[PDB]
This record gives sequence, C-alpha cells and structure tokens, in this order.
Amino acid sequence: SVFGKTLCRALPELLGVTLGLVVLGVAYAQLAILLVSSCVDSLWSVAQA
Amino acid sequence: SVLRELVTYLLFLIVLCILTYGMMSSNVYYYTRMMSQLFLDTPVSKTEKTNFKTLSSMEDFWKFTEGSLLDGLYWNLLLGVPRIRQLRVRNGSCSIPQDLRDEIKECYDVYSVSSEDRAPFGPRNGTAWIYTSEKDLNGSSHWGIIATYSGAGYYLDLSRTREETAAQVASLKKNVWLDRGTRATFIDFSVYNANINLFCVVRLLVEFPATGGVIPSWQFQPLKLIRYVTTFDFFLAACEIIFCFFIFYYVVEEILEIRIHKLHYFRSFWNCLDVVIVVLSVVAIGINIYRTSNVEVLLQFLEDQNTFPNFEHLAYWQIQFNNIAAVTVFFVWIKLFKFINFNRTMSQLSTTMSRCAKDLFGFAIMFFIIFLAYAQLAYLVFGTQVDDFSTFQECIFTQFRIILGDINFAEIEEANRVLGPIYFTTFVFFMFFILLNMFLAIINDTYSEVKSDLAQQKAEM
Amino acid sequence: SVLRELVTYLLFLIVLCILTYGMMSSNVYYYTRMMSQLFLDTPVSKTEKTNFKTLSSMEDFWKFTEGSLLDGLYWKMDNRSFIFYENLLLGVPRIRQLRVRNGSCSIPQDLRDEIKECYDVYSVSSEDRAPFGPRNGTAWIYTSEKDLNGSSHWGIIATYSGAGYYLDLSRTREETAAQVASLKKNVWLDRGTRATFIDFSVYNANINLFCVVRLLVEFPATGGVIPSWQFQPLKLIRYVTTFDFFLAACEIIFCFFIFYYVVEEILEIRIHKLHYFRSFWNCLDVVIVVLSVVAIGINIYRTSNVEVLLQFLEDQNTFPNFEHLAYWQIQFNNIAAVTVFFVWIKLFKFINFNRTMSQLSTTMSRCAKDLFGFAIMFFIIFLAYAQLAYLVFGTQVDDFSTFQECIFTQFRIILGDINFAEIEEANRVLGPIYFTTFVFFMFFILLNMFLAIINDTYSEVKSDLAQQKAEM
Amino acid sequence: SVLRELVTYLLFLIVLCILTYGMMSSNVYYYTRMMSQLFLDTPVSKTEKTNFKTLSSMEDFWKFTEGSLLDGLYWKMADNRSFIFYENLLLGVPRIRQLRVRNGSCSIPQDLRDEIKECYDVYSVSSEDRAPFGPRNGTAWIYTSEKDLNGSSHWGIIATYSGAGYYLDLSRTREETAAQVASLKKNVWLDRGTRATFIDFSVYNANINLFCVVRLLVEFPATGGVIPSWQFQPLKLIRYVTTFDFFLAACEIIFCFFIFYYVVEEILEIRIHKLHYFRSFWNCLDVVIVVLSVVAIGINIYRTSNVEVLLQFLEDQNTFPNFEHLAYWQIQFNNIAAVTVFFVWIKLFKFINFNRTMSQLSTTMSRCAKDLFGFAIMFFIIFLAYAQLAYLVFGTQVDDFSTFQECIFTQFRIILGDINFAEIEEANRVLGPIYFTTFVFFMFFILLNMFLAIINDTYSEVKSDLAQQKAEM
Amino acid sequence: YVQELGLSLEESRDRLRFLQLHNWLDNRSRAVFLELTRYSPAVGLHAAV
Amino acid sequence: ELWPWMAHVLLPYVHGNQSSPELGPPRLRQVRLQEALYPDPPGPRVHTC
Ligand SMILES: *[C@@H]1O[C@H](CO)[C@@H](O)[C@H](O)[C@H]1NC(C)=O
Ligand SMILES: *[C@@H]1O[C@H](CO)[C@@H](O)[C@H](O)[C@H]1NC(C)=O
Ligand SMILES: *[C@@H]1O[C@H](CO)[C@@H](O)[C@H](O)[C@H]1NC(C)=O
Ligand SMILES: *[C@@H]1O[C@H](CO)[C@@H](O)[C@H](O)[C@H]1NC(C)=O
Ligand SMILES: *[C@@H]1O[C@H](CO)[C@@H](O)[C@H](O)[C@H]1NC(C)=O
Ligand SMILES: *[C@@H]1O[C@H](CO)[C@@H](O)[C@H](O)[C@H]1NC(C)=O
Ligand SMILES: *[C@@H]1O[C@H](CO)[C@@H](O)[C@H](O)[C@H]1NC(C)=O
Ligand SMILES: *[C@@H]1O[C@H](CO)[C@@H](O)[C@H](O)[C@H]1NC(C)=O
Ligand SMILES: [Ca+2]
Ligand SMILES: [Ca+2]
Repeated sequence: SVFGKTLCRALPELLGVTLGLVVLGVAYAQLAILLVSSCVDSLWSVAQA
Repeated sequence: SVLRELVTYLLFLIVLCILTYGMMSSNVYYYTRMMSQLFLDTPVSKTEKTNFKTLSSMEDFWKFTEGSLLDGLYWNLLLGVPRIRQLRVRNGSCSIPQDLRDEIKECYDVYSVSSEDRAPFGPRNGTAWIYTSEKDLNGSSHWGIIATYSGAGYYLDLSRTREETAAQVASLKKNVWLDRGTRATFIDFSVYNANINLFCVVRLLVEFPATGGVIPSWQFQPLKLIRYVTTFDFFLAACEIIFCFFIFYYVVEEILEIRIHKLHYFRSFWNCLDVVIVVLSVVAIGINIYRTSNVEVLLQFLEDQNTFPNFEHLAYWQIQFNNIAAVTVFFVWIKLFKFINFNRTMSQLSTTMSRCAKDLFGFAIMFFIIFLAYAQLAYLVFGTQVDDFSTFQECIFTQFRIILGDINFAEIEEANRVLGPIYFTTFVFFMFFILLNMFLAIINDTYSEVKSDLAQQKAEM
Repeated sequence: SVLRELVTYLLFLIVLCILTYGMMSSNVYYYTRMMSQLFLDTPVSKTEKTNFKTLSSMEDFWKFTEGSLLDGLYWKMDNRSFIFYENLLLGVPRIRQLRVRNGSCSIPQDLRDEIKECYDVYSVSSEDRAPFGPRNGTAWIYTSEKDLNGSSHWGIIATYSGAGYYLDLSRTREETAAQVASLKKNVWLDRGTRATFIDFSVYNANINLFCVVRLLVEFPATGGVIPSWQFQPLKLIRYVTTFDFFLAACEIIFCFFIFYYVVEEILEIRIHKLHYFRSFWNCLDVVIVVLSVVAIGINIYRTSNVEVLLQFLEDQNTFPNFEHLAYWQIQFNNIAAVTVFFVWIKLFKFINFNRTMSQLSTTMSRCAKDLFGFAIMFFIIFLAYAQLAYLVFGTQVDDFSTFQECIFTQFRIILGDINFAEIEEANRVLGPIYFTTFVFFMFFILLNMFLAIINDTYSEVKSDLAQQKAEM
Repeated sequence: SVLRELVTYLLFLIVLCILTYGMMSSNVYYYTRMMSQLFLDTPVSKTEKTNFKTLSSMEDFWKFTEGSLLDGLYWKMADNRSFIFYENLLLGVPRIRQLRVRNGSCSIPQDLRDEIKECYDVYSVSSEDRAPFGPRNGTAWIYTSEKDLNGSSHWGIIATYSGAGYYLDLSRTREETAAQVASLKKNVWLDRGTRATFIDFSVYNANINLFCVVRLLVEFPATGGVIPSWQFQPLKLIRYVTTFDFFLAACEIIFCFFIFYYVVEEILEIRIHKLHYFRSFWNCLDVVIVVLSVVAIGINIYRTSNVEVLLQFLEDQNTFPNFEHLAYWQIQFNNIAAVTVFFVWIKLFKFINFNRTMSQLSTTMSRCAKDLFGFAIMFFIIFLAYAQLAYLVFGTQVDDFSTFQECIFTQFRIILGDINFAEIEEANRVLGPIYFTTFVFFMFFILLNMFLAIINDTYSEVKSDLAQQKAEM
Repeated sequence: YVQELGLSLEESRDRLRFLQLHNWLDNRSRAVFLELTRYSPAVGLHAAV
Repeated sequence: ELWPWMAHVLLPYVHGNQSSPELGPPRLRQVRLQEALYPDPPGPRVHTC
C-alpha cells in the first residue's frame, strides 16, 4: 500500500521540480536559438561552448 | 512592496520577450542558408562530382574559381566588386638537415609572420604581384584553422561583368599564381538582398598546409539595415525606447538603494545578478546606438561602383551585439525564480540548492580535474588519427558528447586496438556509475537535512 | 612545512606538460589524413568503385597494385618522386608475402578421393619454406626472418612472422609496373598465400617529420580478403631548431626529477616505515616512478640506435627499414600518455585547503571498499551476460565476434549505440530475451544500487563528522 | 566442508570454460560472412540495385534465380565439381521447392461473384494443393508427401510451412541448371497460388573441417508482396581428426561424470535430509542447472549418434545431401548450452561472502527482492498497458509496432534512447506525441525513481541493524 | 475536377492521352488527388488508397 | 511527369490480369484555383506553400 501513497503525497514537490526544470529549459533554449544566427561552420569557441 | 516589483518585472519581461521576437523572426537564417547552398555544395561543373566543401587539390581550386563561383556572382547581387588575395611564405625560411640537403633544395616553413614573403614574383605588373602591408590594405587578422593569418598579402579585385573577371582569372591561372609557397587564399565579397532590408558579407578561405592538400572554410554574416515603413517597425521602435526607459528606471532605483547599503548590498545573489543584467543592457544599448549611426556607406554602394566594400568593421559589431543580447535574455529569464520562491512548498527547493551550492562547486572542481585527465590522455593517444580528438577543445567536446550518448568507437578502436577500448570502457564506467552519482548524493543529503531542520524546529509550537 | 612537496610537484607537472606539448606538434593530423585519403579512398581503377578498404578478392588486390597504388606512389615533376610536391619518397617500396604449404592438414578418409589439397590456417610451424614458380629471384625463394631484419606484426586473424617471399620495387613507375606484371603473369598469389605486406616511407622536409606506411592484406583459409593499414609519423633528426634544444634540456630536467623522486622514495623505505603500502598515495608514486623509468629506458634504447638511418643515407637506392622505430615510438607514446594521466590525478593529494574539500575527499575515500565489493558482483554479472552473448551471436552479428568485442558492445548498449535489427534476426527467441533482461537489470537495479551506496556513505560521513565536531 | 564444494565447483567451471572455448572455434564468423555477402548482397544483375535482402515482387525472384544465385553457386575451375571460393566444395546438387494452396479454398461474397472469379486462402495444411498442374511430367509438377521427401516443418515468418510440396534437384553444372530454371520460368511455375519457396544446399571447405548448410526462403503472403529470409549454419560432423578433438572428447566425458556426481549428490540429500529443501533459491538453481545439463547431454547423444545422412551421401555424390535436421539440432544444442553456461556462472554468488562487505550486499539484495517484486508487478502492468495502446494505434502503419512483442522491444529500446521519431510522428498527429512524452516522463521521472527509493531504504535499514547489533553486545 | 478515367478494358490509356493532349489541368493546378480502392478477398479486409 | 507514372505503374496495376480486385473504377479530382501561377523560381523555390 505504500507505493500508491508516496506518489500521492510527493505531487506538489514533483510539480515544483518540473516547473523549475521547464523554466530553466526555456531560458537555455532561447539563449541557444538567439545565440548562433550566423551559419559560420567553424570553431567559434566562445560561442560554441 | 513585492507586488510592485512583480508587476514591473512582468512588464519588463513582456516587452523583452517580444523585442527579441523581431530579431529571430526576420528570416535571416533562411537567406543565409539559401546563400550557403547556392555557393558551397553546387558542383564545380557537370563533369566533376566535387564542390567547395570537398576540395582536395590546387587544380580543384582553379576549377572552382572559374566555375560555380562566377555563376553565383553572375547570372540583388554584386555590391561593388569582389576581391581575392593570397598569403605566401619565403623560400629558405626553414633549414634542411645537412645529410639530406644533397637531394632536397627547397624548404617552405609553415605560415608565420617572421617567415612571410614580401618580395615581388612573376610578372611585375600590378597589385597581384606586389606586397601591400596590412595598414594600407584596410584589413586585419582572421584566426583560421591551422594558423592566424594577417591582413596583408597579394590581392586583386575583379570587376562588374562576368567576362572580364573570367579573363582576369584565366590570366592569373595562365602564368602560375599559386606556387609551393602559397599558404592561404581569401575570397571576399558582399551581396545586397534588396528585397526588404538585409546585407550578406561572404568570406571564403582555402588553406594550403606545409605537407600538402587544401582545407576549405567559409563565413557568411548577415548585416542589418534599420528603416521604419510598416507598423511592424514602429512597434519595435517603441518597444526599444520603452526598454531603454526600463534600464533607466532600474539603474536609478539601484543608485537610490545603494545609497543606504553602500557595502551591505553585494552579498545577495539577486542584487549582483540585477547589476550584471543592467550593465550588460547598457553595454548593448551603447553598441546599438553606435551601430545605428553608421548609415553613410550602407547606401553609398547601392549605386554601380567599382570599389570593394570593406564591410568588416560592421560585421564585428553585429556579431558582438548578438552574443551579449543573448546572455542578457538568459539572465532576465533566470531572475524569475526569485518571484517563484514564494510558495510554502517551493522555498524548500530553493533553500536546498542555496545550501548545497558550496559542496557542488568543490565537487565540480574535482570532477573537472578527472575530466581533464581523461581529455589529455585521449588527446595524447588519438591525437593524430581520429579527427574528433585532433585538438584539445575537440577532445573536451567529444567527451561531453560521449556522456550524452554520441559514441563512434569505430575509428577509436581502429586507431589503437589496446588502450583505445580501455579508455572508452573505463571512462564510461566511471562517468555512468560513479562520478555523476555524487552530485545527487550531495543534493539528497542537503534536502534531507533541510527538511528535517525545517519540520522539527518549526511545526512544534 | 608541506609546501615544499607542492612546489616540487608543480615544477614536475610543468616540465611534463612542456614535454607533452612539444611531443604533440600541432597539425600532424593533416599529414597522415592526406596520406590515408590518397592511398585508401582512391578507387582501384577509373571504372570500378572499390578502394583498399573494400577489397573483396585477389583480383581486386591485383587491380590495386596496378592502379591507385602506383598512381599515388609516383608523381610527375632518374628523377625522384614527391608525393604532394613536398613528400619525398625514400628509396623503393617493398612487397612481401607469407604462405603455407600443401598438405599442412589432414583430409578425412571419407571424401579423400574428391579433395586433394588442404592448406591450414597460418602458423609458424606450418608455413612453406620451399621454392616455387620460376625459381630465379628473391620473390620465389624463402628468406629467413634474421636475414631479412623482420619482426612479428599481430594482424587481425593471426600474428605473422617477419620472413617470407619478398621483392623490392623500383624508383620509377615504368619498371615497377613491369615487375608487378611479371609477378602477376607467373602466378604469385596461389591458394597457399596467407598474407601480403606493402611497405614504404616518405620525408616531407618542410616540417621535420618522417612517415612510415604499411599496408596488410590477409587471406583467410575460408576465402576472402581482410585489409589493414598503418601510417606512423616518426621524427629522427631531433636537433634542428632552438625549440629542439629546449625540449632536450627539458628531458634531462625530467630525468633529474625522476632520479630525485626515486631516491627519496627508496630512502623512505630503507629501514624507515617498513610496508608503507597501506597508504594509497605511495602506491601511486611508485607506479609513477616505474612508468617513468620504463619510458626513459625505451627512449634511450630507441634513440641510441638510428644506424638504420645512417645506412640508408649511405645508399639511397635500397629499402629504408623503419618498422622497429615506428613500433617503439608507438610503445613510448602509450607509456607517456598513461604516465601523464597518472601524474594528473596526484593533485587530489593537495586539494584539501578548505573544509568542504576535506569532507568531499573523506567521503570519496570512505566509499571505496563498498564500491569495490559491489563492482565485483557487477562484473560477475557483466561477464556472464558477455559469455551468453558470445555463445549465441558469436558467428552472425560481428559485434560479438570475439569476447572483448562482446564486452565493448555491452558497454555500448548502455549508451544506446547498437542496431538490434541484426540481433533480433540472428536469433528470434533467446535473442530479444537477452536484450530485455540486460536492459532491465542494468538500468532498474544495478545503477540504483550504486547510487544507494553512495548516498548512504555520504550521509553517514557528514553525520559523524558533524557528530565528533561541534559537539566536543 | 565449504572448501570441498568450492574446489569442485571451480573444477566444473574450468571444464565448462574449456568446452565453450572448444565449441566456439577459430573464426567461423568470417566463413559465415563471406557466404552471406556472396549470396545476399550482390545485386541480382549488373544493372539493378536489388539483392536478395530487398526482393519486392515475383519477377525479382526469377531475376535472382537465373542470376546472382547461379553466379555464386558455380565457379569455373569432365564435369568438374565447383569450389565456391576455390576452397569451399559444393556438395551434390542444390534443391528448390514450393508450397502452394488450392483454388476455391476461399469464400467470395455472393454479391461480388461477378468480377471476382478466384480467391486463394492463406497458407494452411488443410488448404494446400495436392493435384498435378502444368506440363505434368516431372516431379516439379507432382505433389510429394512429407514422408517421401524426408522433410520437416520450418516455422517461417508468416506461418509454419510443412516439409512437402513440389521440388526439383538442380544439376552440377551452370548450363544444365540454367536450362532447368529457364524451363521452369517458361511453363509458369510460380503463380497466384504459390505461397512459399525454398532453396537448399551445402558446402564443405576441407581446410577447416566444417560443413556449411544454406537455406533461403521466400514467402508470398495472400495479401501480396514478398518476404525473404535466410539461414547459414556451420556444422562439424567428422569430429575426430586431430588431437585437440580427442582432448575435447575427454573433456566431454569429464563433464558427463561431473553431471552424474551432481545429480547423485542432489538425490542423496533430497531423500530424507530436509524434505522441503526449496526455501533456499540455491537448490532451485542447482536443479535447473542439472536439468539443463541432462537435456543438453541427451540432445548431443541423439544428434551425434546418427550421421546416416552423411554416410548415405558418401555412397553417391550426385544427389541432394539432407542436413536440415542436423542444423536444427545444432541450433537447439547451442541455445541450451549457452543458457547453462550463463546459469553456472551466476551460481558463483554462493561463495563470495569472505568479509563483512559481501555479506552486507547479499543481505541487502535478499531483503529487497520481495518488495522489488511487489513494485515490479505494477511496473509491468503499466508497461503492458502502454504496449497494447501502441499496438492498437500504431500497429498498422509503423512496422515498429506491428506485433505485440515488437511493441515490447521498441518500448525497451526507447529507454536506451534508440528511438526513431521520423515514422512514429506522422502515424497519428494526435496521440502520437502524447504517448511518447507521457511514456518518457512517467518512465524516467517516476517509475525509475521508486526502485531507487525502495533499494535505498532497505540498504540503509540493513546497515543500521548490522551496526546497532554490533558494538552494542 | 471529377475525371472518371474509366474505360477499363483498353480505352483508359486513350482517355489519359486525350486529357493530356487537350491540356485538362496543365496550368493552374494545385494537387491531383488520385484515389480508388482495394479489396483483399482472402484476408477479408478492404482498403482505401 | 506524373502522366508517364500513371501510364506505367497505375493502369497496369488496375486493369492488369493479376491480383488486384479493385471494386469500383478509379477517379481523379484536381484543383484549378481560378488563377494561374508564376514560372519556376530561378535558384530557390517557394519555402513550403
Ligand atoms: C630557393 O630556391 C632555389 C630553387 O628553387 C634553391 O636553389 C635555393 O636553395 C632556395 N633558397 C634557399 C635559401 O634554400
Ligand atoms: C585604406 O585606408 C582608408 C580606410 O577607409 C581609406 O582612406 C583608403 O582608401 C583605404 N585603401 C583602399 C580602399 O585601397
Ligand atoms: C598436394 O599434396 C597432395 C598430397 O600428396 C598431393 O596429392 C597433391 O598432388 C598436391 N597438390 C599440389 C598442387 O601440390
Ligand atoms: C628469371 O630470371 C632470369 C635472370 O634474369 C631470367 O633470365 C629469366 O627469364 C627469369 N624467368 C622468367 C620466367 O622470366
Ligand atoms: C638486413 O640488415 C643488414 C645490416 O647489416 C643488411 O646488410 C641487409 O641487407 C638487410 N637485409 C636486407 C634484405 O636488405
Ligand atoms: C478457380 O475456381 C473458380 C471456381 O471455383 C473458377 O471459376 C476459376 O476458373 C478457377 N481458376 C483456376 C486458375 O483454376
Ligand atoms: C515433360 O517431360 C517429358 C519427358 O520425356 C518431355 O518429353 C516433355 O518435353 C516435358 N514437357 C515440357 C513442356 O517440356
Ligand atoms: C528420402 O530418404 C530416403 C532414404 O535413403 C531416400 O532413398 C529418398 O530418396 C529420400 N527422398 C528423396 C525425395 O530423395
Ligand atoms: Ca611516498
Ligand atoms: Ca543444493
């Protein structure tokens, strides 16, 4: 009976973790999509890292 | 008090998330990739199944320069005239060993400023056979693949019609222009899209190593011309001025606040993040206003002219502005967390991280020590064979991709049959079963301790 | 105090890094890249599409040697050859073969009347030594290993001797073509042929860096062709420039550091502190000094004997025998790379400056015995699965051809790099059972046990350091 | 004493490893690869790109037959034999067979019996044709029963085909076989009633004493299309030729003696001592090991005792050598032996308890198994619930969910990250991405972590009990 | 544009040639949208192509 | 070039005396759009639609 109870009581924590993960992912995705815009095809190390 | 900060942050974020929309929604990527396919992968001629990306010989370069290049330059095109230049080295710049000089009588060192050649060669007629310094050649460094190339060299500028450029390149090929001393060659031009508003500066470099063969590389840079003829322009102009007002408000309130906390202000993470955001924003605004007040040659070359448009001082600033207005967006987005950490079940998830960061940084140091040991071993073992470990940066990035599951393992095993698989197996085992679990151990212990102290010392009265 | 050890180790690390940076001359990769592209990817003829990497029969091999090989070897400006107008071809290339003798195995009496000849797999005890063909030259007479200055090779199927039937080609295409045509007319590759080697070298005087090229073709006893290649950029004219003298001085500085380390370590265990092996850093130090002295010995032994280069210089119309130098250079590179890796992980002896690093190091050291104990069980299970996979797919898949291939493939399954389209069709039942059980037990059981052990150990260490401290 | 059983187990393991090394000989993989690439990768002719692996119609089968097949089978050196790589001798003659069905074995609706004049059912034993057809002169046009043909069932991909049908034994020369297949193609042999076709032959390769049996099957489903499959199996039927073979025989005898010792030791204990004996999990492993070993010994004895097919083939060598049963039993023996070796190696955990860390881990695993089973019930229920949804929604368009077991395998491959989204996405614009994303989240974020919670709790509890009992007594 | 494309026996090709020659949908034609039917008498399932 | 396609693989598949119970003649339903289109684009064509 424990397995069902645990997943029921950890829902707020798991939802908070997913919200943080998706906010961080949105930030990084916008950084990446706005970062290149060049089509250089070379080791632009500072921008490549 | 908190509500005012929340509403002003949402306003500053809603203006910013639509100000960046006008930067990524201009379809510049489509134009750049259209030009890339137009100039790169089209075959030199129908009888050769080769393109600029797969050049391998000097004759391939001569075929390309009279071929797909002319077709692309001649068929919203040809801002002024293109230019082609070369950098070469000096006979005798390297020393032949004594016991072998009886058979070999020429030595051409790798490219260096000290070994560069400045004497005239061939028929002393014009600019193609005389050395011009960097200061009067209107150029700068390039930072190529196997060396860093100066802005000097032997240059020649073509003309506005296909026939005369073809005649010029045929004359150059007739009396040999690319000897054994030729180390690099550059082709530069500019194209005006003229459709809505967009330039494109195109640079092509071919490198001749001291051993043999060629190495091609390319660089396309889309500029930007500012003009307001549609509501889609005035809307972004208003957004930009409101954004500038927002930085003004933030900086004036920061100056107001620092008066009371001249030293007791730089200990909290949020305030230092705010000040780095505002300084990045003011730098971006300064670069933007510097660049926008340079419309004097952007339209001067639209008329038919026979001069090379030296559009490098603008591309550099266009590149430098993009990759600092991107980190600003990242930092603005990650400041939203401060407003999120107000729920009763959300402040635990933030205090946990703020309490375990001290140990996370130290274990990151140790992890990177081990990571660099593996990277250096891989560089020393697979350096000359694999092409994924050809340079140290490539070794680091290849290891990072191996962690994420981007293995090749074919040439890794081919290069070295023993100590090649050993490296792979040990790296995978340690990075998959041991090393990446310690971060989770630290986080777990911190979360347990935080929860225990928060639920035991509180929730008892 | 202790900072003397820190500064000594920092100086040693700087010297080692200087040595390895000088050893790793930039853009040597492109040299070998162009050589391999010229000799390995060119089609054997204008008509066909096969290259050296895709040889399939003896006729393909004969088309290679009268084709792409000769086109790449001989370039147009007797006169010498320059492979890319820069790489000088040294002397002449050499072609050798190893073959077995007819009757080297036994045909069962049941069908002896139908089959007359059998040729065994290659082995030293079963190789032919008798003349054959038009017995006039050295290509038809067996020459011993000692009279040929050869050595073993350790190919893919077997380890081949340094003897065999050899021929030295010419300096010009117009004679090498005739020699190869003459070898092709009078059949030189029969059913007894087991291996063939082609060897040569180039110089490229621009940089100071030789290149030794060896190509191998193996003919298994079941028909077919297996090709292999090796390009090694040696360096034999060490002292030409100032940086060369700088590296030479750094070498003797490294020797002094190694001598100091070994004398200090042996002084520490003359009669002082018998059996210090209970510690871990001491074992690391003795491993480092052993590896360093082995590397120094290898370097001294391979650099004091370059007479094979003096001779070739006396007469530049012979075969430059440089395979021993390439082999020892590879050995030296392996030893040096391992030594550098083990030297780098010695920083953990010194990163204890704050308290957080001390806690992290204590936790890392205290979770060693539990992790070793569980790794024993993990590897028992891993090897059981590897043996099952080897016995089931060992003749069909080619990722399970050998036991070590099975181990590597199992390590790559975890990262998701296999087909499973060939695993499922090689055996429809017991094929997918292995895959599903392996994935389940590796992901949902063993990884979680590793993390559970680490979490418990970290919690206990933090707890008892918070108990003994701040409470006394 | 523990030492006695330990040393006898190590001796058993050594002889098992010797047997496995002996049976897995020198590189037979290269033998198999050369044969497979010769017969499966060469294009059917010099102007098409189709090989046997990518057959797509009935005319492609005819192109392959009088084509790449004869090119690979017959190699030029009075009616001289053929050596495939100048080393592999072709044994006797190849054979070609087909299995058909009957016209009118189907049910056409009465409202459609005016533009549909013939329906052929799917293959089944109760529906296969047995009547002569075409130019009913030879054996290719006359049915032959399974007993007159010495055949057996096959278990192909679509169905399990019997060992009967219409067959031809080809010739030893390229010209005669080409004429035979041209005659078969002229007087139409493969028609809409054809359901399966087999090609069978064998080679020897006297260099390493090892036969190779080759079977190629092409299935024609009732719904149209072509499905090819292949099988190359190496065998060893003349074992005793070298000293190593005698060494292997001695090792096999030693293995039989060890198995007898283990079974008698088992029965000496099960008799009276500890009548229950089943609450150990080590006794179950021992009994399954001995059962698998005795099954393998029985299969080996039944298989190597009769080689009368080889003896009959050695009388005259112008006939078809029938080695299919030997290959079938070789595959069965290989499977049984591999599983036995795996379990014998697993049995080693019974002896690694030499310190206080091994016992801790073993106790942890033993105490965790029960609730791991309890939660694995739920994990498998949810896994099968996702699998059946994938089967019902994507099972008619995607080829990765076409069968239920294939759905299970694809779901296991998704965990490793070996997913191809390029075909699943357009199979259903909605419920396609939903299935994938929910599966990934609830498999990595939820169900993978409950296993950790359980294991972590039981390990910590075991350590706490072992440290509270100790240092307090 | 509903074109029957019937004439099962032999005149289907004639109808196709007449449509091509008369320029039925030469210019200003977005899609073709050809679709008829299927019927597997053995398995007992129909199909729409 | 879809007319050769129809004449080569479609009509033999429909009216051929082989396994293809069609159950009803085929059909064609194209569009006209009531407006012509410009010629082929030199270099790059339309992005998607
Ligand atoms: C320059 O080249 C010529 C021939 O190309 C050669 O004779 C001369 O030695 C070279 N110069 C030096 C300094 O080697
Ligand atoms: C280089 O120097 C300045 C840069 O604008 C200019 O006056 C001069 O004409 C340039 N030289 C050229 C364009 O050849
Ligand atoms: C090979 O050896 C056998 C054994 O004596 C002999 O009969 C046969 O003629 C030999 N064949 C050749 C080609 O040497
Ligand atoms: C073998 O070499 C001798 C010496 O030159 C030559 O006369 C003879 O023709 C050669 N044999 C053949 C078959 O060419
Ligand atoms: C082997 O080395 C010796 C060195 O004294 C040399 O004379 C001999 O020619 C070499 N062998 C061959 C086949 O060249
Ligand atoms: C198949 O049987 C039907 C009636 O059962 C008959 O009309 C048809 O002609 C038959 N076709 C062949 C090929 O025997
Ligand atoms: C059937 O076999 C007989 C046997 O003599 C032969 O005469 C006849 O030609 C064969 N039928 C055909 C169609 O070839
Ligand atoms: C089946 O086996 C028997 C036993 O020798 C043999 O006589 C018969 O020819 C075989 N069947 C066929 C079709 O060859
Ligand atoms: Ca020491
Ligand atoms: Ca027992």
